[PDB]
This record gives sequence, structure tokens and C-alpha cells, in this order.
Amino acid sequence: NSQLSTLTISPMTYLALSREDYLRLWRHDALMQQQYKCAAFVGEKVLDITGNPNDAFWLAQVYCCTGDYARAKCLLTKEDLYNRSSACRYLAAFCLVKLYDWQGALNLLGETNPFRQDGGIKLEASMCYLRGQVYTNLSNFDRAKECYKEALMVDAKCYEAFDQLVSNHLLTADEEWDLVLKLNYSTYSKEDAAFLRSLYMLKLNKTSHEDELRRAEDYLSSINGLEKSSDLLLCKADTLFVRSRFIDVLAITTKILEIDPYNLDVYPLHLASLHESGEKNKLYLISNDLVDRHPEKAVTWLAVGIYYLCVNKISEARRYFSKSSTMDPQFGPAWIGFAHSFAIEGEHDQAISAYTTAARLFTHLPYLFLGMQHMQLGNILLANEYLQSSYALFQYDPLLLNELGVVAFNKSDMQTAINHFQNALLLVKKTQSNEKPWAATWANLGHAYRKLKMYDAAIDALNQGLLLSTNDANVHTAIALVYLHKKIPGLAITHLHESLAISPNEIMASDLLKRALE
Amino acid sequence: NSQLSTLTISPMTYLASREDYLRLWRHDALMQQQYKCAAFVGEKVLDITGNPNDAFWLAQVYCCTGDYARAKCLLTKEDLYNRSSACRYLAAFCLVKLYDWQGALNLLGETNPFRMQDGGIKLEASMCYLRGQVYTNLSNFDRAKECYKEALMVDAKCYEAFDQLVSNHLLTADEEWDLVLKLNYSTYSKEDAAFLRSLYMLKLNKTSHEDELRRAEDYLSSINGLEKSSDLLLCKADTLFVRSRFIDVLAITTKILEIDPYNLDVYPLHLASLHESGEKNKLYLISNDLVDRHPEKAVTWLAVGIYYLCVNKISEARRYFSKSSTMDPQFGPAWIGFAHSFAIEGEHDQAISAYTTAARLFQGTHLPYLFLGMQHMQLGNILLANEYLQSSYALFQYDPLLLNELGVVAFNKSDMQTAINHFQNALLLVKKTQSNEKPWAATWANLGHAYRKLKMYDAAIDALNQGLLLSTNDANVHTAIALVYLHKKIPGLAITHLHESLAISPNEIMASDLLKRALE
Amino acid sequence: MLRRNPTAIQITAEDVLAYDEEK
Amino acid sequence: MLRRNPTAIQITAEDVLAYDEEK
Repeated sequence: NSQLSTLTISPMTYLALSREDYLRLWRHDALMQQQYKCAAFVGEKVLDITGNPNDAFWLAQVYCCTGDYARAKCLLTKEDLYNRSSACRYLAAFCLVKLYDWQGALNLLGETNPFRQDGGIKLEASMCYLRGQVYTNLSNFDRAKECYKEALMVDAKCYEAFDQLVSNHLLTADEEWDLVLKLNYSTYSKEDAAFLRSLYMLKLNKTSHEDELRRAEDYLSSINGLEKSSDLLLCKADTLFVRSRFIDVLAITTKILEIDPYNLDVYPLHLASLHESGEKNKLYLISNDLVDRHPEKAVTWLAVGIYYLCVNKISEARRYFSKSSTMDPQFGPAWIGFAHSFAIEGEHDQAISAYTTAARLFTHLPYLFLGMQHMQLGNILLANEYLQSSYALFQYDPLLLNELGVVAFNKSDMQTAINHFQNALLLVKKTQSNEKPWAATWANLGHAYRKLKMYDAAIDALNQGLLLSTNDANVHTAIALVYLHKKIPGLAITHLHESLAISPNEIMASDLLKRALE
Repeated sequence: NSQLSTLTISPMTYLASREDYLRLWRHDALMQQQYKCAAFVGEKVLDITGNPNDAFWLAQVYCCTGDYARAKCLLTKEDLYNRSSACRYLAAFCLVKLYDWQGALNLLGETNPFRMQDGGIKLEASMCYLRGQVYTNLSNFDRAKECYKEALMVDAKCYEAFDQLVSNHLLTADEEWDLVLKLNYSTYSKEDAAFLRSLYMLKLNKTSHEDELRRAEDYLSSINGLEKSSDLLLCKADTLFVRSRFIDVLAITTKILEIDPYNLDVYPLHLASLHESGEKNKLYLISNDLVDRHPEKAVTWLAVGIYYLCVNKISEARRYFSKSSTMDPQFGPAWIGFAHSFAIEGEHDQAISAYTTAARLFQGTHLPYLFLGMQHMQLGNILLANEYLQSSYALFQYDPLLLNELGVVAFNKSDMQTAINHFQNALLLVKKTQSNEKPWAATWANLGHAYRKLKMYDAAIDALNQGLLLSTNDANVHTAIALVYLHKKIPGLAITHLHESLAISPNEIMASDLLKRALE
Repeated sequence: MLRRNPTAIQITAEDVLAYDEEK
Repeated sequence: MLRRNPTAIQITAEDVLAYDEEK
């Protein structure tokens, strides 16, 4: 009944001929060939002759494909047909939704699943999915989530329902894993259950069930043909990106854009990786024609904002991230870009606003950024609350370890600080990051060493510091002060000279200098 | 290969494996318009198998999503279109959706490259149809006609082609009958050939092959269930409309509108019959919910126009037949409405443009030549007006309006006898039809004018009178009656009728003069 | 197809002259 | 997601004052 799908009632089941057989084969092929004048004319004739509900259903298909939803509904709701046929009830309900009749949709479907194997998706499941589509449009988000999970519980093949839960961030990271774990993959195939489960794991978050995810990608990888799959590849690059392995990510992403140019799912990851890789030209190339090709997509205006980032036109980048997030308020990557552009230009509350709206979408990353922002504001309790929430998520990001280090440092836990900075430098070696920004971690390590009176370690790290970024007055001042401590006024002097030449007004440099003078 | 359809590639042929669970699953997703899912599953099976049939079905999903560039690319990548007829069809189909006309022609060929049966349309047919669509857009309407004729000869089931031929009026009434008569119905079903052929004949010219058409209509009425078919009720209604049985047309056409309220083909017949009976209210209601629910359809504005026409607002009527015939330049009814607006305003040349562009869209029917004749009478081209009138008459001889017009012509020459015969036959004709009686006052008065010419004054009075009856207020027929009376030498009766004329229009130059002389 | 009304023959100025010739 | 750069501890007046505990 509603356990079956659309395949049960396909004309091709005849294979398991009358005039009404011929007409059905004919209308069916006309529909698959999208010759709709033809399918409507044959579909009308067969229906007139038989009055068969399955003929009514297929006739409404063509009206649906035509965009004639009002007409499909009318034909299906006129003769109690929605009551004689699960497929009709589904299709009528499908039309009411397309028509925005939310209340009438629920009248066919019922507010709860009323029903609680042919190769298709159980119509019971599809109706649960539609039921969720309605509650979403009634903004009843609690019961949409719930009525979507019903769908997947009923037939694991209801990927539309799954796609809603995930791409609409309707669940926790754990909520999602918990769900694709408890599915009845026998509604796909008892044997080979594993195949479908692995496929679904490719969509879940990369950093909570690293064991199941690894066993999943491994099994899929052995299946010939799937190495060329975008979903598999896209998953691999998400993992890679979490590990800061940006060249690797970029090797994959790029392969995706050549072998399947029309999928735009890849861009936020490709754009983000190029920003870190500092490819202004690729970012100019890619955005320009994105604006030229897809002016309507939020993705393209994210690409434009990001270009203005590796070029430090912050007022402009803020302008196009603003545009990109007003187009699609649900587009996470754009609120991050937005937020960052405030951070850069010193506006804390606005960045924190954008950050916390960005966190709702999506991950250790937003909590990390919120954390970095309160630290700049000097709110150490809040900074720590966030960094900790971010560390519980993922403990292996060198940027997060730097921030924990700087918090430990600000509460004077020097030994824990040093531990954090040292691990941050371990992790960084394993990455494919640009190295000039990590000069800050080297200097941080030197500052912790300075505070524990261990001055020879401080000199080494501080020096490893400006090595990575040579145009830096503060580390010269840093180094100078460590020399005064080592009672070597002369080397402190040469270093204070270098930093005073770099920043001639420096108040601390100047005072610190007079004192070294012997 | 191109001799088969998609039925051959349906996963459901298994009824006669992991890839097989995937395909069943993709198929049902499609069917259920769960497109994110069908793309998801379809992409995985194609990755595994590399099968053209899987590329096809994946491409299908993209087309349902309107991603035509994307399907096109997918079917182009591996030179699929060369290894699969379905993939060639679908790639071409996307190219057409993209308006890429030379692209589509590269893939299809400028003519049919292919010079058993699975139940669907032969892909060979479908590609000629596609080629027809291209040629239409390049405005090679002659090659489009041929290239659409070919689809039908290849497989009688290619009704998208038939519908194009018939709707774009690429054929003459004769050409259309010769086409369906020569079609090979075994490509539908050798044994049930008459059923499909009768269906097609119902689409055709009602007048020229009255006989083949009457058994087709009988055969189909003997089929249980078709008596309620919109297409069948429409041969009838159109046939009834030709005979001017307008109440009958409305009985049928109103019934179609209750049991199938979203049927739109019914409107021209319905609208035109309501205008004939003068039903403003009904015309008003219809036009209003049509513009509410179908503002993008040409019929909608045909209805708005016809309404402004039982209401005599000719400017806004002209606007709307303009809007409708622009929205669908192939829409004949809108052109007739357009021309009538000009005729009423006295814009003869523009009326003649519209009627001649309409005679293309209604070929094989007698009304456009009728109207061309009447309009050329206005200009004074009696030779020309007579050419067109003999022309309608050869097509159809039993329309009261045509006999009236032939009669006004015989009267304009000086063949009063023939004029009287023609007028008398219009009148006989009108009694058998169901037409609004009021407009035929002009025919009665016409017959009366033929009679005074033959100096048969009593027959003239009687006819002029019956004219006057059907039209409450006509100054010219009162003047006519007076002219007759003072021929009978009864100026006193001539005087009271002249007083009526000068009251309906106090300025008339000739009514004043006829009164001048009736002093007796 | 919309229809129109039959053409009406009118008494003309020439008819009043065909009369005057009653001599 | 766009990342940003490691925060940098900087030299402070408290740091000079800290030194001035040379006594």
C-alpha cells in the first residue's frame, strides 16, 4: 500500500497487449522523453476509458512536470482518489505544497505519520518528508526535524529527508552520527547495508567519529569508480582542510572543478584554501567569471569578498560578504568572511555578532574565532569558555593551541602556555600552512620562556620568531629586554636600535633603551 | 537502436545486483520528484558502471531541475551522444532548451540521418521532432514542416509533432487529411489502428471529409468512456458551431467546463458562442478569473477582448486581441477578433491585413474569405468581394451570413432576382439555426430593398416591416418604407414613417428631402 | 471564430432621384 | 572556512616595570 513505491504502479510491471496497455506504455515513454503535449493527450484518453486511480496518478505527473499543480490537485482531489491510492495522496500533497497550501497539505498527510518491498522509496517515507517540508514552511522547526527523521527511519533511501536535516543544519554533529548509525539499511539491502551507511557517513562531520569515518572511506575507496566521485573526494578534502593540509585539499578540489564544472558545492573550500595559499590571481580569475556566470548565487559574491581579502581592501570585502549573506542568510562561509573583516578592521562587537550567527550554521572553528575575539577585547573568562568549547570538539588545530597558550599566558600559567606553544609548533610541521603567520607562535613561546626566567630558550624562540617575519619591532624589543635580563646591555642596544628604526615612535622601545645605555 | 524508445532503458526491464538496487532507487526518486536523491544515486551508479544508459538517466534528473547546461555537458564529456540514441536525443533536447540552434543541428543533422518496437515513441521520430523545433526557430517553416511530417511517418505516436503541425498551421486542410490517412498506424498497434486514426481525425478540418469523420466519431462514441472526452465533445461542438447551432455548442461546451475546469481549448468556441448570444455577464465572469489564474495565456486576453465586444468598447477590445495575438501569433481566434475591431471602426485596410493573416491560421474554412468579401464590399471592390465570396461558398454553402453577402452583391450588380433568391435562402437557413434573431433584420430589409427594385411594393412593405421588427430603432428602414409608400402613391403613410426617421436622427439629409416631396 | 452582422443595404441619395423621375 | 592568524603576545609596560624589579 504505502509500503510500496511508484515502481509498483509503473506500466513496465506488465513485463512480469490490450489497448490500455499500449496507451500506458505510450504515455509513459512520452513522459520520460518530456513530450508533455503527447503525454497529456494519451493520459487523458486512458483515464477516460478506465477511471483507474493509477491512470489518474500518471496523468497528474505530466501536469506536475508541466507546472500545472492546481490542475493536478484538482484531478486527484475530485473523486476521493487521494483516499483510494497512496501514490495519489502523495502526489496531491506534493501539489498543495508547490501551491503553498500548507493547511491543505496537512489535511491529506495528517499532522502525524498515520501509517506507523519493490526497490523504490516507500510512499510512507515520502509523505513524512513532505510533512517536514510543510512544518518547515510553518516555521515549526521542532516538528520538521522530527517528521524528517521519521522519513529516514521508514526508508533509509529517503535521501531528500537526509539532505534537509544536514544542509539545513537541523541537527547536532552527534545528532547526525547517532542517526545514520541507527538506520535500518535493510530498507536498502540487508546484505550491502554497509555500502549505503558509508555513503551517508561521507556527509557527516569529519571530527567526531574519526574511526567510523576512516573505515567508511576505506571501504568505498576499494570500490572501482568511486575515486572519481565528488562526494567521496569532497569528504576527503574536508578532512584534509581540518588538518590544515591546503595543497592536498587544493589538489583534490581542483580535480573536482575540471571533471565536473557545474557543482558549486566545492567552492567555499576551494576559495578558503586559495586564501590561505595567497593566490590572488586565481581568486581574481575565479571570482570575475563567477560574477559573470552566476550573479545569482551567494557563492560567487563570497568569492569576490575573499579576493578583496588577499589584497587587504577590507572595506570592500566586508561589502561583498555583506551582500553574500543577505542573499543567503543561511550561508555559513559568508558570515565567517563577514566576521573576519570586522576583526581585521578592529570592530569587535560586530565580529562577535557575525561569529555567533555563523556558529548556528556549521565545528571547532567558530568557537575558536569567538574565543580569539574576546581575547583581543581582553575578556579572559569568555575567551576561555569558547576556546575550551572549541577544544572539546577538536584538539589538533595549531591555531587553537596557540590561543589556549595565550590564555594560559595571560593568567600566568607559563608552563601550560609553553606546552601549548610547543604542541602548536609540532602540529604546524605536519601541516601545509604558510609559515609567516606562525612567527607569532615562536615569539609567544619566547615570551613564556622570558617569564620563567629561562632566557637562553627565549632568545632561540624569539629569533626563530622574526626569522619568519623580519619586519617586526616588537620582537626586537622583546629580544632586547631578554638581553637586559641577561645583563648584556650592548646587544640589547643593537636590537632596540633595529626596532626604533622600524617603529620610530615606540614608547616602550624608547624607555627600555635609555635604561640599557651604559 | 534509434528504432527504440526509453522503455528499453528503463531499469524496470529487470522484471523480464547492487547497480540494480541503485537504478531502481534512482528511478523511483525521479518518478517521485525527489531530485536531490536521484542525482545522488544516479551519480554513484554512473561512477561505478560508466554505462551510457546511466549517463542518460542521470542527465534526465538534471533536466528536471532545469540544469540543461549540466546535462548537456555530462552527455558531451565521453562522446556519449555517439554511443547512445537516448543520449543523442537528450543532449539535443538540452541544446534546444539552451537555444543553441547550430549545436542542436550538429547533433541531429540537418535532415534525418536514419533515412523493432518496445511500446514507446521511436527515438528516430523524437529526433525529427527536435529537428522540427530547431527549424521553426530558424524560421525555415518549410523544412520544419517536412522535418515534423517525418516524425509522424516514422511513428504515428509522435503527437508532439502532430500538435506542432496543426497548432502552427503548417498544413493546408487537405495536407492534414492526406497526412493522417497515409500514416502507418502499426507503429501504434496494427490491430487497433482505427482507434488512433479516429482520434487524429477529430483534430482535423470538420467540413472537407464529413464522411470519414462521421464514422470516426461513431466508432469512438461506441467506445465506453470516451463520450465524456473533451477532444470528442469538441469535434461535435465545432461541427455544431459551423451549422450555427449556438445553444447546442453551449450545452456541450459548458459541460466540458464543469467536468474539466482547467481545459483551455474549450474557450474559443465557448467565448464566440457567448458573444453571439450577447452574454456580457458570463463573458465578464470568465475573463476575470482567467486573468486571475492564466495571465500568461493568450486565451485569457481573447476572453477580455470578446467581453469588451458584447459591450461595444471597441478600443479596449482592439487592445486585447492585439495583446493575445502578440502573445501567440499563431492564435487564429485573436486575429479574427482583431480584424473585427478594425472593421467596426471603419479601418478597412487594417481589417484586411488581420483577415488575411487569419486566413492562414484557419485554412480550409469559409469564414475568413467571407469576412474578406464583406470588407471589400465596403471599399467598393465588388469584383474582388465576389472572388472571395465565391471562394467561401465553394468551401461551405450553408451559412446565412454568406448568402446575405452574395445577395448584397447581386443587388449591387442589378440582379434583383438572384438577390431575392439569396436573401430568401439566408432567411430559410436562419430558421434552422439557433442564432440571435436580431442581426437578421438587415437581411429582411435587404429582401425588402430587392423587392422595391422589382417594383413589388407589397412584398417590399411586408419584408421591410419584418426588418423594422427585429431592430427597434432604425431610421434607414423607416425612410425605406416611406420611399415605398409614396411609390404606392400613399404619401400620408409615407409621412408618419419619415417623422420616425427624423426623430431617430433629425439631421438625415435624405429623410428630410423625402419629407419635402411628401407634402401632398 | 467570432462572427459579424450581415451587411445592410441603405436607401441612398440616388434612390430619391430614381423616384423624382415619376414623370 | 576562512581562517585567521595566531594571536601574538606583545611587550607591555608591565614588562618594563617587571624588569625594573632589578632591585
